[PDB]
Amino acid sequence: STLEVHGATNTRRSLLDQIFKPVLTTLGQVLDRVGAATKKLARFDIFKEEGFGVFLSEVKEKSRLVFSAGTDFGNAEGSAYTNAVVRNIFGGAETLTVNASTGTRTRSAYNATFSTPINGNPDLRLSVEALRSATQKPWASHEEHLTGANLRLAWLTEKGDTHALAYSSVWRQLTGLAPTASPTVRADAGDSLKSSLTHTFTRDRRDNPMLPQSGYLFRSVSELAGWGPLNGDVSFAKTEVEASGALPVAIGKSGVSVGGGLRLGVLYPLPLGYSLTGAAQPSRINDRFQLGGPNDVRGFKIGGLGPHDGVDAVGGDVFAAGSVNALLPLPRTGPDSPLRLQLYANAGRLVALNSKGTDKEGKEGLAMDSAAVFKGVKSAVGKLTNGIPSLAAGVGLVYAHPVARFELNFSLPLVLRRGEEGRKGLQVGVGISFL
Amino acid sequence: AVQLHVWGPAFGLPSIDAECLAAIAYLAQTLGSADYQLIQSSPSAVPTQHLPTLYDSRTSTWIGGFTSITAHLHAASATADGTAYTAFLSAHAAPLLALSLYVSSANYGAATRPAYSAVLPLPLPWTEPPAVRAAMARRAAHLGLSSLKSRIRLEEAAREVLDVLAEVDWAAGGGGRQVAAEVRCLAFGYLALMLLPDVPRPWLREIMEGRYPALCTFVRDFRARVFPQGGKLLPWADGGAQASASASASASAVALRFVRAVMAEVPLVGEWWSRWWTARKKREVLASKGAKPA
Amino acid sequence: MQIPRPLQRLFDYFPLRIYEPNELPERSQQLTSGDLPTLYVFSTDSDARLGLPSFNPGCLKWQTLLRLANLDFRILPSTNHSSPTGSLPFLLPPRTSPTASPAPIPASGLLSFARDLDLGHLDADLPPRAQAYLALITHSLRNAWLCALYLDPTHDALLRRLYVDPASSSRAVRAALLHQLRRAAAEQVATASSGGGKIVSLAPVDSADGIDEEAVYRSARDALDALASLLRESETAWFFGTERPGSFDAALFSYTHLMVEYMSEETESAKGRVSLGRMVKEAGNGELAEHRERMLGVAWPEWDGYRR
Repeated sequence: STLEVHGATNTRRSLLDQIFKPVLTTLGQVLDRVGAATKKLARFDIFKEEGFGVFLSEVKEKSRLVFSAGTDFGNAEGSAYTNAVVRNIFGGAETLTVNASTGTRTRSAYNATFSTPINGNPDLRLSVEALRSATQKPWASHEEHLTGANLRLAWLTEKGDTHALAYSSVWRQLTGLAPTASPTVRADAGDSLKSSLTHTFTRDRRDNPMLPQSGYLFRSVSELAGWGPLNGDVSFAKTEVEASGALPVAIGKSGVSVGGGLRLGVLYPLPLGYSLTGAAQPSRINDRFQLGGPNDVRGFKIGGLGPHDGVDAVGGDVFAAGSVNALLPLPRTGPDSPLRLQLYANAGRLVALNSKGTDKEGKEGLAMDSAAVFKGVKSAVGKLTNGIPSLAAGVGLVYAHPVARFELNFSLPLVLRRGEEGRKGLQVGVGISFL
Repeated sequence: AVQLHVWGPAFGLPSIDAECLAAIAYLAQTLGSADYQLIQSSPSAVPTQHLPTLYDSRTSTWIGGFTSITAHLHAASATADGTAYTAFLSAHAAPLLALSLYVSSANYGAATRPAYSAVLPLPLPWTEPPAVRAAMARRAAHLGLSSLKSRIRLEEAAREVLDVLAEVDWAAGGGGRQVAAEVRCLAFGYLALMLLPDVPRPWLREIMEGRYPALCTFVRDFRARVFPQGGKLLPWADGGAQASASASASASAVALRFVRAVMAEVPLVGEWWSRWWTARKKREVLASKGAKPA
Repeated sequence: MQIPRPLQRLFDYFPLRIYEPNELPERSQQLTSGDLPTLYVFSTDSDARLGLPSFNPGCLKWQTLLRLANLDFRILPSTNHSSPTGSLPFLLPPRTSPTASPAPIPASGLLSFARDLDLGHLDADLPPRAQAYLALITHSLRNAWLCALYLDPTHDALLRRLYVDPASSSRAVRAALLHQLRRAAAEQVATASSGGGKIVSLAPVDSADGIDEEAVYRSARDALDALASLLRESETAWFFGTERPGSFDAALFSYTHLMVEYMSEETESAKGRVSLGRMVKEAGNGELAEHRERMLGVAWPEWDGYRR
């Protein structure tokens, strides 16, 4: 009836051609088509969110440069940034620039991101980042100066789940071992390239992203470092799975929402080209798994709960961590502000690799075939289920702010592995995704 | 026919840098009043960018540094110790100077800053004395001490050099070990700039005058012998001490020097310009020696 | 007004079952197991097993000093980022338990941990004339080594195969590592006035055009002649009439050995600049090469195959 002529001031009609092309029984069809069209123009970024409306037949470009300061949150209590966005260049494209001094943990960043929509569909955001950082890691005393640049390809379909096919290539210089460090760190300082190819799936079906009540969050990650075509100097295969949850029971509709969590992961050292057998160098300290702190397993320091070399917490290949939430409401208040109570009993184990099965190799032991590392992983997972897990418990006063879930907990550890530095009460967590 | 390029005569010595001062003493001892010119200048006014610099008009050669100058114009234990002390003065004895007179604001800015200003053109003191202070502060590293009961460290870092230079018999007809005719001028220059200045905050003068009688006598004798009444009788340029910088006295030249010096200090495109300018000047210097670069 | 911490005294006793330690990973049980003290130097991977000399004269000095001190230790390569200070040649005592290691021992206290009979000949106040030459080694020959290895396009292959090949194994990182190395070298050599003290804007002259490749080489040749002339007053094949070589002989050997080994090639011979190895072999009548070959008789007696 009425083809698209209005609002096409800045953007292209070729882009707006395919967003609602098939406008072709009379009572409510158009009433549903307009609802589909507005929800399609919503996941874009060009159109202005205020006047995103079109009258029944028979807005404008948002901006071009949008600076900001803000303060994001990345599990570190302090942050900062200064964006510089360009909401259109050719079609529905974009660019970006963050300079996140980020205060406490990291000390720099420069992310000259560049997104774009691909082939009409507004979800194939083929970003091309070019990053930089100098982050301080005080649990294993050193810094790390990443200088990478990746080519991501994401896709958010019509059911809430997402995807990713990033291709990163970093530099990973560990150049901060000034204080008393452990010789495991010294034996790892240097360089790397870590050209990888990951894939992140996440079916986020929860209601309150900072305070789940009735949903369930499956979220998998599957890294694959230098191997075969994609070369480099590190070679491994890393996976990680998470499955949160929450479900109310009964009393009004007062929030009870007993919930739980889970985390699995593996780190399988691989050979360095077009095979599955051959020499397989063990993993470095840049790739292993940390598990602890107020976010993933509460009751322990931000890097504890793992193989410890004294005062520095080196990682570990395989791990597993669970949780149980309570989320009881405030006394005689009701479904008011997000300040709610909480009870938890956090568990989780993390053990590293070892061979202990073949000594005939003698010289140059830093090389194993597939059988050796396979039996090593078998022994690791066998050691994972021999003994009581860490199992630390405590209470806290959640605060489901729209962006950050402040916790302010008080917990005590029950089962410890000698030399693991479990926290004892009065920790202040903050972040995006707890356990 | 040669023509030197040195600092200014500020302190009553023909220079304020032991290198060019020693070059002046050497030339005055070996050549004769009718051979050189002692053109006063500044580091940014010579292709070498290293101030003590010869210019032999017979073949148009630029020769930076003092050791390269004495390379031109030219038992065995004598010369062996000569080279040994020539190398031991150029390091651990120049950083003993720069521990004072160039790094400590309590001592730099009361006698050194006006001395530098009184030898430079009008707009240049904005930029070059900062460069020289940065240089002498870099050279004063590897010493652990900076601008400052934390005083014995000064005495130690001075003895660790004066005791090596002590048992040398720096100027006489007989004694411990006669060194050479050349390096004696270098030792004179360094010990003079270590003793003679007015130094409103002195800490080397007392140590030298109360511990090493040979050094004070050597410096005073060498000054009174070859440098009478401030060395004004030296064959300076045609006009005079201040009138020496006449070959680069045009306002255009000083403006170019100032604009180069300030352009080489911008945040990001400064390093590239500085590297390019240094490369071009070194190419010119090599082309002056009858060589062939790319 | 600072009062002590809470005194309720019931926070303890809560950790219920403290279990056994966590069995450190693979890459921390072969590289750090240890049976003897483990010196970290810039050595190769093959040379690290037999204890051959390194190719960094700042670490060859300490390795030679420790071998002369009748100490038994191991040698492992490293990358200069893992050190208590910025410089590499540090030592690590062996482990007392698989979850604890004593503090490292940096380059300034190696010959204090080495004490078995008389460790006095290796660190003592030199004669006042001795320092006049110990400054001839550390400031002229060092700048010669730098300006010859890093900032000389004829020695590009040697630098690229020693210092940046065992580092990353990636081209785009090898390039930046080579650039950082050459920048630091040009900055460190352009400070000693023997090479060049050119005055530019307030930033050290980190470029291959700040120094000149004439003065450094000439001062190196003069330093070698002076060192040979000092050695010819010895009468005991060691510098100061001493039976066993002390710190001075090791300090000279650190540069002499490497200059005879790596930068001692025969090419066109028309360039004029003779390789530092030839100058070592010709200083005087050969008085330095004989001293070097005598130093490999108190340090590496079981080794053979040097001179190249």
